[PDB]
Amino acid sequence: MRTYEDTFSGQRIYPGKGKLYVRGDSKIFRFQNGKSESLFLQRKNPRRIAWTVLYRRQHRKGISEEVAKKRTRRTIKSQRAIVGASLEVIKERRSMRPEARNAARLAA
Amino acid sequence: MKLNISHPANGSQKLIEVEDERKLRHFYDKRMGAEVAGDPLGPEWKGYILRITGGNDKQGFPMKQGVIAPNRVRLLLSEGHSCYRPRRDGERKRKSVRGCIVGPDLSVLALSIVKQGEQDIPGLTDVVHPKRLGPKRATKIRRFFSLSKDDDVRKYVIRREVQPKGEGKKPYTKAPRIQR
RNA sequence: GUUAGUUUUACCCUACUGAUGAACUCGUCGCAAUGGUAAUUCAGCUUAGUACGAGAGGAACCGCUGAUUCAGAUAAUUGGUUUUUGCGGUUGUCCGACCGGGCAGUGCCGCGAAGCUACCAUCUGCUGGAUAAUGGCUGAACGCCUCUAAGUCAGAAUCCAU
RNA sequence: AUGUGCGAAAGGGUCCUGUAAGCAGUAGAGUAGCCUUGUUGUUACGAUCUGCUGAGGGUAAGCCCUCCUUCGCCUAGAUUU
RNA sequence: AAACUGCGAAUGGCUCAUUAAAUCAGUUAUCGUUUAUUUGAUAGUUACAUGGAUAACCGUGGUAAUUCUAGAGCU
RNA sequence: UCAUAAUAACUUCUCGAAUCGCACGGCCUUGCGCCGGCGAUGGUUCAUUCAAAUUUCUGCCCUAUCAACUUUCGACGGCUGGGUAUUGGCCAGCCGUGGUGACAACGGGUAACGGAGGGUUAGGGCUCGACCCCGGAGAAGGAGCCUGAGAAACGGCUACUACA
Repeated sequence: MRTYEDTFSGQRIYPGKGKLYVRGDSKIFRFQNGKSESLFLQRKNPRRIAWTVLYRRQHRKGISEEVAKKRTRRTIKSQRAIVGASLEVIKERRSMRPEARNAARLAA
Repeated sequence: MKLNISHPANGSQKLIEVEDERKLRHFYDKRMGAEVAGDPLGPEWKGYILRITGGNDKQGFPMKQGVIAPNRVRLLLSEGHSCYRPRRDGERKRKSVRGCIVGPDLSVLALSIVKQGEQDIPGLTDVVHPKRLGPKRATKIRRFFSLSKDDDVRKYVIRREVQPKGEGKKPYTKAPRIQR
């Protein structure tokens, strides 16, 4: 047992109810009552029928919004050691006292 | 249904097999790039939050970000798109890709760790891998070591060692030929 | 040989289908004399490429599952019906305009619950006794033989009952 | 014939239709005036659109519930064995 | 080697289906237009050197299937 | 109304070198200072070359049992614009009523790509030309488009029809 949804209006369908329609181009449509299929075979647009589920979501009735953009931008973490130099090598070299650097310029 | 877990911080990756569906129930109906809690996976996953990055369909098609559907759709992929590699200038080919809404149909998920938990993972967060290459441009070398305007950027470049096959000679050193 | 040409009456008696009812106080729960009587046929699987035959060809009993014609009920679902004049759309004219209404014997159109209803929809349709044809048992008349002469066994969509 | 009574209203549930009247809008193809000539300058007309609005209307006449919503009625009159 | 970037792939080769002022031939015009490349000239308005990505690569995967491709880490 | 020059302004607005290789030189205030040669690759405008697209004049077989044709929804011309690398009824509005024909229009046939040329000869002619050179068109039938100086390309892409 399972339930289906009306193609035209979105109402819930329980076993034994509604109909099943197969068109010439091998497309399958399901209906829940006589109101849906009578409107479908009349070439009506479901987006202009006020009580359909598809119409309601287009006009955003009963639904709210959420924003989480700037929260993700904060994702930053630490660093690791390159194959050439282990982690102890990099920070020792960056933290060399300026006196050694002054000696390097004069020596060179 | 397999899981592809990656750790960007430690540079480690792992693949796990999950066969029990109620643990994967909380993953359904989520979107690619969303935030999820890893608690239902197991006791060892407490305190973990994961990011959904991508997946593959049962037939093998991948998910494409920006298309909202649980099924798969045909698209006219031009140059610069994700899952297309053109063979000729200006070529456009029609292909089929699977939507960005997670569902039971997919075969593999890909996800990464955002925040570490109290417990450790036996084969994922207990090991680290080193980087491959150091910086090569002149200005990037100076910023990396926080050198001043005139600090002889030549001397501070990273150089590794390599040895010949069986010559018995000493190994030598390799350097990246600073540019700019 | 060919073409066109008025088809009257039932309220009476009986018969038939149903419906009330006087007398012995008013009621509730029961027995069953007599009258009526109902089911029908096919196909598929298996038995089996078996029995039979040189070959070509080619069956049947049980078992299982469906279908045709008929009969009695029912409306959860699907279809039909619309005076629910229930809600909506629209033409003409009338109430000064808006709102709300009249008329066009139900102005017209879309959907339409309730009720009724269709092998156009769903459910259900029993087994005892006695026998005819025929095949038999013991056994004379006729020292043999024989289903019959006395007695007796099986037995049909038949007959009588449930 | 004092009762889980009967009747008339009301509230809730369930259904059918498909978004009421009224007010407001930097919505609206455009048109006609007046000025200090505007970044919406204002005054007038305008099928339609948007908000309050899955709203409004109908619902037993052979639909359901209510001792815990309200107001009424009642141990007869006549004939016969 | 690989890979990014630049250029070529619009030349050659084949055929005669359509086509009756159409194609085509000889002869004019572009004061009515575009032009890679080649050739010759030609442009006075932090600076001792600016900023972020990506391929190759390592490593982890999906589909029976293709010169299909995913997510993670360097330059 | 050409070349060129001057003035008032304008622009999601350009270009005017943050590139590479050989040589090892010359000055004095001797500072890890200044100057200096030849090439590679780019770059704005004009000229040239290979071109390309349109365009003037004249010239094609048989047929009247094909004699009138063109303008529904441009057929001939005027004007203001739109679009194109540019001219143009190429296209959009408004306004005129025109254009071809017995000196063969229009239509039907072609076992028809055009030409340089082949075969046969007193002279005049008759007939053939798919095919090595020049021009045009096509990649099974139709349409649409990207990149690029150049394509309506098919040993490039998208869709339908027919095969597979």
